[PDB]
This record gives sequence, structure tokens and C-alpha cells, in this order.
Amino acid sequence: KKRKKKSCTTPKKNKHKRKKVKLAVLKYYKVDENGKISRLRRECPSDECGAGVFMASHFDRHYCGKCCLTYC
Amino acid sequence: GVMDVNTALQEVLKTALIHDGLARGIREAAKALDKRQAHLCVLASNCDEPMYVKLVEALCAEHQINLIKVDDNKKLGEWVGLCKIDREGKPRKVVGCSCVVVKDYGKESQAKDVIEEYFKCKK
Ligand SMILES: [Zn+2]
Repeated sequence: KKRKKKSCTTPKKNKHKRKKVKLAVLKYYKVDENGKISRLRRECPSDECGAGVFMASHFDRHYCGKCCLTYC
Repeated sequence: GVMDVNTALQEVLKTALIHDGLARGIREAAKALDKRQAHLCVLASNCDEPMYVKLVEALCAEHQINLIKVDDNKKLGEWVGLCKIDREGKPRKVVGCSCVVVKDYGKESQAKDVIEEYFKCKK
């Protein structure tokens, strides 16, 4: 027997393309004229995610991308 | 000592490469500074982002961590090791680096001594 093609489905299921963000580090901190640094993004309460692993400021929740911890 | 001050950083950077104690890039450097596992930092004077410089300087100052200035980012990256060696030996492929953090020192007395003396002279 020979293989039939039968090539007809949903036209194209596209693969997710990751967003390109330029200098995402900067938006985590705010700076005053005196030289102070204030951390805009909350720091996760987990063990590993304690100092530099910031959370996500979603419109109705806080989400840590490294351990999937979620808060209201 | 015999080695020059500006040329003595290569030994420390190479030994941190060998012992895996380098945080490269602004994000990794900032994360290491927040973790305060950093020992010293290296900054590139030649850059087009004043906010980059302000953030790195403020993070270094508010974490009482010494800072070093370098002429250009391409030489900084060549020191760091993000390059490939040609048959002759020159690094045709260089990717510049704007900020570096040394997490673990290399077990070299001569390389650390000159940098510590320079930092004490600055203070
Ligand atoms: Zn977390």
C-alpha cells in the first residue's frame, strides 16, 4: 500500500512567540534625585525567591514566575 | 607588586570563569546584588544608557560594594570570556558586556592583593 496525503485541517496553528522586552530590569526599581532605590515589584516569600526574584503585578493578583506562588 | 593595576583584573576574571563565579549582564548582576552574594562589581564607562549607570552605581553604593570603571564594553567582554578564539588567536566574535559581578574570588593571592590595595587606596 502507498501512503495517502490528505492534507487539510485548520489552516495553521501558530506557535507562541515570546515578547521581546528591552531592559526589563529598569522597571523593577524607582529612583529619586537623592539617589534612593525603591523596589516597585514585590519579593516572593519563598525560600529560593527571596531577594532578586520579583513577582508579577497582574491586575488582580501577584504571581511569582519561578514557583507559581499566587496572592490576591 | 609587579603587575599593573588595570591589567591585574584579567587574572581574577579568568579564575572566576574557571570557578564559575561570574554574574554577567544587568539582570544577573542586579539579582546577585540583591542576594548580596557579590564581592565586587565591574562597570563599563562607555554606554548609551544613563539609567543603566545610575542603577548600577546606586545598587553598588547602597550595598557597600566596591565598583570598578572600564573604558569600553567590548574589552570588558573580551576579559569576561564571551568570545571565540580564531586559528591565529584573535577574537573576531565579541559580545559587549556593560556590567559584571564577581560572586566567588579565584584562589589567587597575587590577583586579589592588588585589587584590595587599590580599593583601600580609594577609601
Ligand atoms: Zn517564588
